[PDB]
Amino acid sequence: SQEIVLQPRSIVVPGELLAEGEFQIPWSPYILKINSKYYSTVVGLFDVKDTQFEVIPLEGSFYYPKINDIVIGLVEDVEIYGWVVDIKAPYKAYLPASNLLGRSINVGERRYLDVGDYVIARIENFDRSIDPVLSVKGKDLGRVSNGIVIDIMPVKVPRVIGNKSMYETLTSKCSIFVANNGRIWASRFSEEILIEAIRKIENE
Amino acid sequence: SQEIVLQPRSIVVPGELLAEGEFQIPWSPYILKINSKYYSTVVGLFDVKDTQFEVIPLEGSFYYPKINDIVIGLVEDVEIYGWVVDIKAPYKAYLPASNLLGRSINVGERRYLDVGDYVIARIENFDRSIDPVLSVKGKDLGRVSNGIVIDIMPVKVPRVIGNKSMYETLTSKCSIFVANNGRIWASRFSEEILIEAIRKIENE
Amino acid sequence: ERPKLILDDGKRTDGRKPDELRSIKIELGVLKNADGSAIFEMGNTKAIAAVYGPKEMHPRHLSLPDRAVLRVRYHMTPFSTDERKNPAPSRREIELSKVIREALESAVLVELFPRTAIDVFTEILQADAGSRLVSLMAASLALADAGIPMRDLIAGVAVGKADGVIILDLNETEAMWGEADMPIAMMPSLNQVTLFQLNGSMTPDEFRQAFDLAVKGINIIYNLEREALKSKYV
Amino acid sequence: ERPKLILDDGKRTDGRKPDELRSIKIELGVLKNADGSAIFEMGNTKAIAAVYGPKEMHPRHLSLPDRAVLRVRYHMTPFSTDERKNPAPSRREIELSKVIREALESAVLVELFPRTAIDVFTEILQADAGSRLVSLMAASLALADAGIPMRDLIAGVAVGKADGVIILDLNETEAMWGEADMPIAMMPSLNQVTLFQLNGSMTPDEFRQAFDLAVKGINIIYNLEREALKSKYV
Amino acid sequence: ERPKLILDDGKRTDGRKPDELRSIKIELGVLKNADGSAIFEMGNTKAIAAVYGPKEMHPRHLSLPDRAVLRVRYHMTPFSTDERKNPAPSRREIELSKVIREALESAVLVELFPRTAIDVFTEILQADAGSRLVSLMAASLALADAGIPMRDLIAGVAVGKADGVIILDLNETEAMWGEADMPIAMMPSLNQVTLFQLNGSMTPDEFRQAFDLAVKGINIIYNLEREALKSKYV
Amino acid sequence: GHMSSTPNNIIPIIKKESIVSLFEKGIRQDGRKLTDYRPLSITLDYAKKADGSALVKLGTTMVLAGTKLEIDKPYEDTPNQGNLIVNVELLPLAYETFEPGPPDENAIELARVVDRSLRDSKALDLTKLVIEPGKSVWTVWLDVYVLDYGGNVLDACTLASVAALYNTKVYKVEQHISVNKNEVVGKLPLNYPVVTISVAKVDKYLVVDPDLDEESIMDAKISFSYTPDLKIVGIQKSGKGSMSLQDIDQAENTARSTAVKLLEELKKHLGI
Amino acid sequence: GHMSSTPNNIIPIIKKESIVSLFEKGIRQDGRKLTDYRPLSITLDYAKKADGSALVKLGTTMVLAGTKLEIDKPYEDTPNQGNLIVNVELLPLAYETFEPGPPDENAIELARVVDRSLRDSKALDLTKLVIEPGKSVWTVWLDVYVLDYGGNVLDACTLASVAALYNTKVYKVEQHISVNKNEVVGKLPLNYPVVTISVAKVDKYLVVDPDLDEESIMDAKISFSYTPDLKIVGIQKSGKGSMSLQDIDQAENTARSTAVKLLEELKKHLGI
Amino acid sequence: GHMSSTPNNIIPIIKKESIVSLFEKGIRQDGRKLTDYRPLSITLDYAKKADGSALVKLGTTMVLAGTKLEIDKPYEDTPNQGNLIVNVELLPLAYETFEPGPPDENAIELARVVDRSLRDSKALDLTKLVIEPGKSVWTVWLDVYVLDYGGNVLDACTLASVAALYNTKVYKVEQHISVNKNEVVGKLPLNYPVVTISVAKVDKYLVVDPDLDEESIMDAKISFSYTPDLKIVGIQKSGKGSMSLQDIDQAENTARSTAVKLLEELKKHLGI
Ligand code: NA
Ligand code: NA
Ligand code: NA
Repeated sequence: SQEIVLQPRSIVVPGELLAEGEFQIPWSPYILKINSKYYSTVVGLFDVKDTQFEVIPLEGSFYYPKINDIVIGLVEDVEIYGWVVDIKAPYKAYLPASNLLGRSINVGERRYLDVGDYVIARIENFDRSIDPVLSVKGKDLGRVSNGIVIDIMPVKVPRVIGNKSMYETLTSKCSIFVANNGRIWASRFSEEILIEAIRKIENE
Repeated sequence: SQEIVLQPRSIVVPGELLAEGEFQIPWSPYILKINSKYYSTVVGLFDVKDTQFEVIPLEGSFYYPKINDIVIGLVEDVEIYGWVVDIKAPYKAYLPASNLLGRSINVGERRYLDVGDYVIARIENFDRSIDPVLSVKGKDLGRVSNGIVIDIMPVKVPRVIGNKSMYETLTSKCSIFVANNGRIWASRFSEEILIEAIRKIENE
Repeated sequence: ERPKLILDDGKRTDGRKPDELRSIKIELGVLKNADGSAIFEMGNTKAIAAVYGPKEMHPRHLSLPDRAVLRVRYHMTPFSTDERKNPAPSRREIELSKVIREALESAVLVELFPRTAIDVFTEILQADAGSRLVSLMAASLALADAGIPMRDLIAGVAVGKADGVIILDLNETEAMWGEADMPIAMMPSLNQVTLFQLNGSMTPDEFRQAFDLAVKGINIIYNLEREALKSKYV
Repeated sequence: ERPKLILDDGKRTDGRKPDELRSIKIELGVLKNADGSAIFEMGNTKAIAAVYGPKEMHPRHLSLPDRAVLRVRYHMTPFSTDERKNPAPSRREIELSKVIREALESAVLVELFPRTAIDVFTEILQADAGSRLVSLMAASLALADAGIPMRDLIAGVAVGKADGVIILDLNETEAMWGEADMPIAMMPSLNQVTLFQLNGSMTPDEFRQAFDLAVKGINIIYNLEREALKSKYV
Repeated sequence: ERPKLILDDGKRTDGRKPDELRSIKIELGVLKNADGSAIFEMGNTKAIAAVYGPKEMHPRHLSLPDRAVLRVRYHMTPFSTDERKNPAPSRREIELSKVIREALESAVLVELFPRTAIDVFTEILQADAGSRLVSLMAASLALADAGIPMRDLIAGVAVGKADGVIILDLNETEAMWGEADMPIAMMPSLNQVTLFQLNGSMTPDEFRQAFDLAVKGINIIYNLEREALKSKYV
Repeated sequence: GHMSSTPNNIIPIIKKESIVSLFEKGIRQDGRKLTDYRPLSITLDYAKKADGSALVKLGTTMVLAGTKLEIDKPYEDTPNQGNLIVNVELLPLAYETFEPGPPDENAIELARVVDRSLRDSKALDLTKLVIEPGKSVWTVWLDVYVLDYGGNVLDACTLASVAALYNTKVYKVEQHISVNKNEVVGKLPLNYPVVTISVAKVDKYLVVDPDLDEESIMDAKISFSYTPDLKIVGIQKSGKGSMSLQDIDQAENTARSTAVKLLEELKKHLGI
Repeated sequence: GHMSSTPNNIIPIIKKESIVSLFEKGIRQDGRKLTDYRPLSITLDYAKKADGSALVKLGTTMVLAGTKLEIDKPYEDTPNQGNLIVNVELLPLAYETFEPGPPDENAIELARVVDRSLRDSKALDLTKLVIEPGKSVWTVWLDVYVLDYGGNVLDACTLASVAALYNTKVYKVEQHISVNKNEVVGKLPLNYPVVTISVAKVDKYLVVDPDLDEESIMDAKISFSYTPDLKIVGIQKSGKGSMSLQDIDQAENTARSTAVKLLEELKKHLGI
Repeated sequence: GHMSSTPNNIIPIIKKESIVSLFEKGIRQDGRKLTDYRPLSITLDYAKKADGSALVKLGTTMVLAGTKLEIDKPYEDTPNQGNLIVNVELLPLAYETFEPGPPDENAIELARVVDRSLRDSKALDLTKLVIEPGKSVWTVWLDVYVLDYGGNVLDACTLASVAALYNTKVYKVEQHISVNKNEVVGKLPLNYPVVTISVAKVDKYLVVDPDLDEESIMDAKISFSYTPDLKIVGIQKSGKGSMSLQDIDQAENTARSTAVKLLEELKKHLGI
């Protein structure tokens, strides 16, 4: 006694019935299970991968932190022992001074990151109880000197990447990195890749 | 030149003269010494044990923390590194995550105590400068699964215990533990021990 | 009372049958800064809503450790009413802000975002009765437009009684001079009522007749809500 | 001034001699949520007081590191006065809240509870003069009822002058039309004055005569206070 | 409009030529508690200013991590005006507080003191036009008196137009009845304008004529400011 | 400017179960039936300088309502009516977390719900409060003070309000127009009492007159106002949670049945 | 009591350079010239219960102005004039950091700058708003709501205000004095439109109609108001930074040149 | 809604001892006797647009009082009296911790104590401020601004207030009723001056006119108001601490002795 109610790739809206029956779906913020019925919680695209289904959100300007995700943050404060970083989430991120320096803060020591710097970092700690902690340990993580940083809806990131098909089409125009939090590190003429980005976000 | 002014077991009220002369009484919140005169500071029962006297408070819904006391707390918040616990005092208590776990908090780790849980704990640190710190090291300390928790005026706890005479009379009705902070861990018919508790608090 | 509300042809002062809704127009994504936004028009009643968040609520002792706090404003512009409304919040606006917030609390999946605030701001641009519901629905739609998970959309309508006749979706004339005005809002797919109020007076049988009619209107409105959200994709 | 305040038999407008108090009624433990509570009636003047704490004061930069902060409200209900009093705090209520708080500060053993607040809320239910003292005494009693250590109870009375006669415990007629009104409150066992105010005018010899009479009334009131606190046990 | 503002001899209602300033008196160090203080009189317009800080701003989420926050009040006493001014801040005072603060922001070396507040309080004791500038200059001087580093002093004057004549440093008569009133304040050694406003109306050629005249008056005022600061040492 | 924010009496997990443990048998902690009000006491003329007053005790909830009448000009659009102004204050006396301030959204809601029920019931016919048509009318200031917050404050505010109104003395008006407070010429003219009945949804149960604990665990509550002919003269759902269509239908049926009894009790207290 | 405090759209170091990268060529990010306004849309009669209204869209800035007229007594010192009251609200809808409350200093400034430009321009001659000299006059309540804060809100508030005024219906006044809203007898009488032109200083460049990003990086801005004869009828410098004498001279020259074009566009939108 | 909270000039342990080290010899830090006021300066007509004013300097305490008179209707219950309205502001100029805002409880107390002493003294007989009985009277707005908070602000506010009142010009009233400010016809009619004398209890000593340091260490203070016949026309105990019956008796005896001298000084300053 199982059935999906909607064709795949259906446009879905909050409260819309997706499925009836017993499925064994990993919990998702985009689907609400009420006894043996499943509902979309968002404006989205209903997608069925194998015996399992999902809703792909089409709206939302916030990134939900995930441990080990790579983000582009914007430094917003310098505190005693580290930096507060905006990573476009409902929660501000924090980068410890000790992580960046490889040692504890010295006596009498904004030289490395000050307000307004972009920083590329991995999310090291996060859970429902805490704000995300950042690390700049990996290669090509740290302060961004050159280039630009383009913002998109985070729900769009998988579409800007596409078996990385879209990543490749853009770079055929120009060098870009597509972060998990809907920010994209990237002559002044070819800087009009942002014309393309804005097309991925309004034609998906 | 020494005298107690009042018969023992006298009902006493704030500002009431208890004694004149030089006694060597440990300081007590219930008695104020002004030069060679001693006054009750509370509504209470004046009691003389040997050459020493005291006032037994009859009013008050607050528990004053004492190191090594056993309390029943109610968890009110989960913080990064531990829990805020209501122990019915003028000060909120704190239980470190490290005390309960026997180790430091792991990456990405309300599974053990969340808002609304009762927890039986010993007061590990307290002084006039700090809020009480809790420990759940001892046996039968920790989260309370089953049973109920009955509230009384903390000033009543010595009367609910009584050479533990009253502790025994109640349990002849049913299993109960009488905490220092005026909370009592304890079929549905015999659950009417609370009829008795309310009698200890209004007939002492 | 003074003006006739049900005319000899059995129709209402604006031409409608007792069971007929006013015309509805919905626009989404109307504001550039807001995380989500909507304009909702139901006849001459029109509200705009803007949603921000979830974002960390600074205090932070006013946050909740297991869920988001909704912060909600219902406000009428001074030029939305027949005579100028003073822009300072009235007792009415204070009540209606709470009632609308509490309606949104059943719908918004606040437990997804502990320690945050989701801000919901509505403004009544034109008031011709039912503005608490039009604000509520504009909010529900703005929250959808913002991508904030909800268990369902909220659709609502006021039913009432005019010259003894049970009627659907009151205008200001009916609200002012009729016998009863009963705003109801639901999560229709979930069979749950989010807002329910009555002013005026009804027998208990009239109350049940009206409640039944409201459900019919709500189901029409809900389908318009769903279709409006889908239209930019469909 | 206008009405005669001392009649030909030497008595006052309500039948009392110059040195006679109005009737006093005290009730304790009247509210279930409050940590302590009291109603105090002195003739037709009646106040209720509720006490909460000590509890941690959240700010927490408004706390004191060596003692509790007292937070105290004197407020009159709109129907407590001959003509409606607007419920918004008046300048009078603001002054009287401070004066009452400062009187309680000498009595309450605040150094026992660093970093906390003890909240003391009083409401005047019926105002017929002396309401600042009746609120203060209801507070003192509510603090006792709450088990919050104090060096002494506070008892107080207003003395004054009417048609040239020094008088004890004024009613509203005397307060309005007499020459002087002097509220005094003490910790009587400690010989300490906690509140002392005069409005109107007195010669310095009249002032001393009045002060002396007040002490007599205060000692009567204090014994009633003590007996009221003991009565539920005795 | 009603009174003649330029008389037949070509002089103004108070005896001045079009290009003549009112008399100026400056006093420094007038308050004992303030870290710096000044009284500035320009004709019958008189302001006192008091400065406190830099000190740690408690919130502390309203502080800035790279500089001090200036907190600035422009307020008129009730007896400073021809008819009593209500002491509650008016919309005018709100605007003028911002305009004065923003003028001070270009001058004060706020980046020296991250996370602090510098409080600047001005009171208009007598208002006879130009009080926003007199408050601003009293503030600039009080900040100097307090030893708070600045890139320059601020001097300002209002120019305007009366009966078609471009005029320097308006009195209240000219401000009320003339055609234009244009307050300008500068850091004169740095060629920078800190405050610039016009009310009324001017042709663009009149505007340039007035602006030029203002600069002349500003340079006179600035030298008086410098000399006043030096006088206690010289 | 202002806005409504999600606020919490943090109740232990254990305590909830105990609260509902007897609902199956049709009874709560305190022995009362699901449809029973708590013990009610109404003391008229409690606030001796009020024109009328009532102290209502409903379990541990305590509310004092008082009236004062004044002579005013009618509002220009209602020249042939007096006025009714209802204010409710949730005193900081009443509950630990109630700090002082002007009325918050809860106190404002209570005032407005009570006001609508009085006005829409037609219990108080304001056309009766005219002294000189178009020139002088009575204004009835009704001030309702919650002294002890023990749950279901709305129902207690309604009872206090109605009792205070029925208790309201009207004084002689003298023409020259002055009120002569030495002469009571009447009582405020009411057509009938009104009651408000609040039903809380607690899991699968509906409970009349919820106490503090029950209000701490309820999903939502819905309040219904009735006159003696059992017309519905006001409804207000409140709380964060939703209720089904069927829950509301049932709640009204249950509220109405209780209203009949509550009205009769109230009349006994009022002497009508 | 109250005071003005230093407030910050924390903008990345990288983004600033990009914003000014084309100023050398006389153009900004969006392709527009340094002297160009953003695309302007003016929708008259948008707020159907307003006496007049206008929804102005200036790039992503959106402002709705509405009027309501009432009959009042003239202020005793101006018996032969009606009244104009301007209020501006920066709605919390408009921008993320705008929390609700009464008007803050920015909203109050905007209201007062707009009011001065309307009044000092003599566009609205208040002597025309008299009904009965010394007894009854029109009060024009102008309420200006910033719905979307996209930069240069002042210029948009001015345009909305003027358009709403020109759109304002005047209703028949009946003597017995009552307004009869069934009969429109006129429109509010304006002499001409007014515009306000804001020029932001960005390093060595002056930019007309700054957007949100440009306002985030500017030193200061100066706004100039003009009537069609290009009299200057208001000036206001705003922002933390200073400008040179020469910057202001240049700004005015540039503002005036743009005003000519903006006035002509505005007239087309108004139908005059 | 509002409430009074325990507030602290945290004074070093060492400094207290030094402050009292000379009290035994009958003198304080500044060389003055326990019964001496600090040096007093009173500058009349300081605020040139006030109807009357006085700048009082009492040691480092500085207070500017100013009056403005207006024509009003008498309050209906006092048709044969003008009005006196006293406002005191503790300016944020005055002391470091004084942030701006409406009057706090200290400023409100000061205003009310001053007002009572003026009114109860009968120094200002309000029946003299009638223009047309039952139709027009003077309202005296007295605004008292504490510019520098150097201790014993109350006594300085009283002196400033009385001096400003005595300095108050009364202007010609013209019938048609208008005030003609070109013609001064009188001064406000006062019967006599009043003074307020504050005595602070410092351990076993009583000190007249406490300075900031002495106010920082006192247990309590009591203020007594006097007219020249040395009637007591106001008393106010203030501060957290209590005083004995005997302390108050002594304080009054000491305050009265000082009042005689302070009145004579004040009269010299006023020219009476
Ligand atoms: Na609200
Ligand atoms: Na106060
Ligand atoms: Na401001």
